[PDB]
Amino acid sequence: QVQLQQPGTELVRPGASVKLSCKASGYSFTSYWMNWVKQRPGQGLEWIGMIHPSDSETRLNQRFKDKATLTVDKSSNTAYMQLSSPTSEDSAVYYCAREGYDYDGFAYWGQGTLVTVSA
Amino acid sequence: IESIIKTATDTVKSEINAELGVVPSLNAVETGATSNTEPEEAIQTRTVINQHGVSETLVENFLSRAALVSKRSFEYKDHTSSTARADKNFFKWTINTRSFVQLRRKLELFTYLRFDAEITILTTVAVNGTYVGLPDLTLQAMFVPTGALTPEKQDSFHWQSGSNASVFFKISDPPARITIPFMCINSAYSVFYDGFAGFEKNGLYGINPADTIGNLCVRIVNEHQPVGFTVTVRVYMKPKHIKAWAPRPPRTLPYMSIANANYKGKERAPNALSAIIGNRDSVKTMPHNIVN
Amino acid sequence: NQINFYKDSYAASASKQDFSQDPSKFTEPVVEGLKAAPVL
Amino acid sequence: SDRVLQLKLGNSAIVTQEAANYCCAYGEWPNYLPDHEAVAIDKPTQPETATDRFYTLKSVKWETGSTGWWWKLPDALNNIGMFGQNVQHHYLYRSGFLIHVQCNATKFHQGALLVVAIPEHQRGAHNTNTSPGFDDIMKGEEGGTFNHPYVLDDGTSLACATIFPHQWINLRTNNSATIVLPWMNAAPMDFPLRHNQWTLAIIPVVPLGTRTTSSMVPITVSIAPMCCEFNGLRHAIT
Amino acid sequence: QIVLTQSPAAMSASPGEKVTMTCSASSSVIYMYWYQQKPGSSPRLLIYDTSNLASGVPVRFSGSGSGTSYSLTISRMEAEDAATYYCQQWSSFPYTFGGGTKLEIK
Amino acid sequence: GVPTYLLPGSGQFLTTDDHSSAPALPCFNPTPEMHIPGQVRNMLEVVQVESMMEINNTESAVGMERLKVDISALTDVDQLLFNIPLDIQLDGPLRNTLVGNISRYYTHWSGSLEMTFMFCGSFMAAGKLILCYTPPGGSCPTTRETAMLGTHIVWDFGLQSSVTLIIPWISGSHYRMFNNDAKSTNANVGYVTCFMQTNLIVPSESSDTCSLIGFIAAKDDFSLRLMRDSPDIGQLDHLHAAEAAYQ
Repeated sequence: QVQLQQPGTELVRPGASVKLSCKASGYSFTSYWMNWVKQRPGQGLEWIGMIHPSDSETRLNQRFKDKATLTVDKSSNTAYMQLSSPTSEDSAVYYCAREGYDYDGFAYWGQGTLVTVSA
Repeated sequence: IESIIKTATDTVKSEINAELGVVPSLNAVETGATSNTEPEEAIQTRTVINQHGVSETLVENFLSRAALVSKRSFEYKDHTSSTARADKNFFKWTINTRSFVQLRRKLELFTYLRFDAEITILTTVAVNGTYVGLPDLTLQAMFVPTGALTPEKQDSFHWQSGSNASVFFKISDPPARITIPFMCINSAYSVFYDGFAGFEKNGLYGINPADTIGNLCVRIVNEHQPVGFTVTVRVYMKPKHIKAWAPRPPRTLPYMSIANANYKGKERAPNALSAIIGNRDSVKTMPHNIVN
Repeated sequence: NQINFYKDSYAASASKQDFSQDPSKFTEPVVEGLKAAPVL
Repeated sequence: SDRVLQLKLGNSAIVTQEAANYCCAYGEWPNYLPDHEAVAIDKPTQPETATDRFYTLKSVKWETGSTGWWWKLPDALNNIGMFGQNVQHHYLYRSGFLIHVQCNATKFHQGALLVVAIPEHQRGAHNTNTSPGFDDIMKGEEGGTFNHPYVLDDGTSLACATIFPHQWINLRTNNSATIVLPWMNAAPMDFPLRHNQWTLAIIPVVPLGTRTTSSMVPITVSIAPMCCEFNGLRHAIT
Repeated sequence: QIVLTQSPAAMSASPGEKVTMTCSASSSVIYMYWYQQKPGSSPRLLIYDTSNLASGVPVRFSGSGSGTSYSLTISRMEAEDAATYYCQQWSSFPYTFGGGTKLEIK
Repeated sequence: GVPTYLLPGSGQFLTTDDHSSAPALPCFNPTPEMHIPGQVRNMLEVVQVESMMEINNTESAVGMERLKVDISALTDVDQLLFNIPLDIQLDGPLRNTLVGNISRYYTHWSGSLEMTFMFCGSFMAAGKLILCYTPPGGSCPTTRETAMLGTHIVWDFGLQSSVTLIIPWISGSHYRMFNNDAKSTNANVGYVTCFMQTNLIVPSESSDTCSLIGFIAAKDDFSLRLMRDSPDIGQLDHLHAAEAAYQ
């Protein structure tokens, strides 16, 4: 029933501002977290951080905390993801995922977006 | 000053006093000390001999009661069919006080504790679905220190227990009771441990070895019966010989996990995150106010 | 009354007989004791 | 008489002209480890005046929307001075602490600070089952900030936080609060890097406000170790 | 940052054979989680709390292990099951993932 | 041997029984005792430490806004500020205090109580307050001339910031009960009302809204009896990771 709608490929620039959203449906947008994960080609997944839409409380990984900031919107039910200084390392596939209804560990995932950094 | 107080303090009568420079009702909370104002000084009292005893609030009397630390049910049958996630007539429990909140919140009123663990195992058997009867089974409880090698099978040769302490008891017999001493490598237990156990930075927060009593391995010694039963083992622990240090604030919000102190809070007051006490209309409103 | 025939001393029954209190450490944790008198 | 106070230990000294009867935790005063409580056989080192002195931390701004600040000890001091060097070269330590917090404002400002030292403060996390991480708990010298100071982040009650050693800074009554902490631990000595015996909290119970022209109000904390000892001399792990 | 070692990094198995993986942790975690990511699709949760199976997960999948060692077990392999596999820890921040396991049908 | 016979109650397990049991580890030597600060031998030591009452419990108050009571200048004389229900063992403001949490483990309680208010306003703020205590049997007084007929104290702001209001022990019985009827003659402790004696006067530069902090402790005549379970905590389900201990 739940559907997380994520945009497609977005070309960026070396040091522009990346704007990435995530959509939510079929559940209360303020009742759970939103988790962002990156995928490099032929590489393992890494967890960027979370944000809680209720009070707009975020908790980020120690490494990506400085390179990323998160934003939520309760009205449009759309969570935002922003990155700073795109470089060759920032090219990856980003997923927005959330906890299971009683289960842990990201049972609901997103469709992913492919970030292409070019200069 | 330390003193022996067996009863509540007596009240002395006071007269009318108006004196300059003496203000018994004024205090300073900024000092952190509690107000020392006496009832004799605030208003006019009478001589009272207070015979009420203080003995029932003693930390020995307070903390020492039998509370349920663990309750664990499992099937008793031939397990050659059921998968590995089910219990195979044995179960291993790491001994902790954090599983049930009545004993947990009560032991978390103090920072450090030194006590002896008096353990009691109570077992109840049932019959899975026609009725036959309740058999009399002999159960083994072997005390395995933390990190040692625990049995992997009901019939494994680990249960011989030439060194590890074991106890045998029957369903019909009274509940088995042993006294576990104070085994902490330190002078007391740490109810709350701020830090990590390991020298690497990957350790667990608040999880402290030497505060774990150990593993408790329980099996049904009798071989499996032609009909599947269901056995439920309840373990009760009563502290004794208790010493307590550094009292703490009582926990308000409900518990979430046994591994950490993480809090959530209910959806609304009482015991909500933002409101611990339930809400009234206004500060001038008295909910129970008498009306005649 | 108590009865303990066990050898180890920790096997004994709970000892409830200690009535000693020191409320002054929690209630009056100051270096200068308060007078029953303006403190400041 | 209890208003003015001077603290001279080491080569540093602090005077305060508004103070209330500095708090001595549990009536206990710091002292060296006696011979009957000593587990380690090696001769301990006692730097005395070297490591016992006030180390001033970085001031934090106090602003209306402030949720409070916390510092964990010894962890706040592990990078600072010759005390920070003995921590790195030595396996074990034992010491007491002397806390002094400075906050001043004009007679036209109102506010209150609960300055409390929480023994063995285990922090939680809001609306998750995951234990806090290493960098979440260990902030070094900067120190952290309460997410929910109402529950003290551990799920307990702030109302009952007075059971711990504490004072107040009431901008009307006094400009400083002093707390003297002995060695609290179950073990006689301890490994400096992983374990923190005390957590110093400064909580805005009553918020700041005034109708005078707005100004910056710092909150300064000067922490002095006392009766330090160190064991297990080796290379610096840092 | 607990480092999760997923071993072996690769394996080959025939349909119907039993495949077994091991996720090693640099410390002691509590529960272990497991994922499948198809060739070019999004990941999916299979085993949570090292016991239960999520939705759409056949009974062929299984998991066990405790302490610092956790393992995944598939009773009967199928040709459609070839994909990457990951292991997650819920115990401490940040959430860390395994190295990945790639496998094909010979 | 010795002829004996069993008595009713043989073989039972009573949770509160006091008996010696078989030591599991023979010849075990516990770790030596080390002096640790702040030993609590008796729980009445804890309840004697003043702790913050939450008076402001209401809607439109989130988090720490609930621990202070805003006082403002008034254009009318003889006004009411706030009232405190005095039942410790109900859900009222006293619930979350040290004296309130320890007392909810016990059925009966006795002894005097004390409240302390610390005025947090600016040094230039002046005012006089009256802290009234009305024994039970009446309705909560809404006026000062009705409230001053009971135990009270008149407080003037100054160097000392804190006034202590003793609540004396007044009862026909030695104890009171927790029982969930609030209006029972064996339970209701009466009321506490606070009025403006004169007024709160502040200069135009100082903040016009000033706050009070309610504290409550227990005296050394305080007593508790007949321990029970605490309703303040409970669980409908197994906690997280509790199943992992069986792995």
